[PDB]
Amino acid sequence: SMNIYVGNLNYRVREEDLTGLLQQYGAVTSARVITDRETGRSRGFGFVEMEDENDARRAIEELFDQEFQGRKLIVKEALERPE
Ligand SMILES: [Ca+2]
Repeated sequence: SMNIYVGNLNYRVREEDLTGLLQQYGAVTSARVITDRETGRSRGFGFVEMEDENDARRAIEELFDQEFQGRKLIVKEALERPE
């Protein structure tokens, strides 16, 4: 497994958009956009879990520094952490 941090996101980026992006490289088991507790609105970052570490590292290597919906991605291995 690998937990992937995705950040500097267009605030319109949804969980399904993150899954859509990362599932191109391998199986995705979880996708979460972190939101403001009161407004419920995206804070511009989230986490995607992929079942295969090798596919996750591949996704990070390909996606590094690419723009997504008008903003340069932050895409990096995250600390494995429960929700
Ligand atoms: Ca690990």
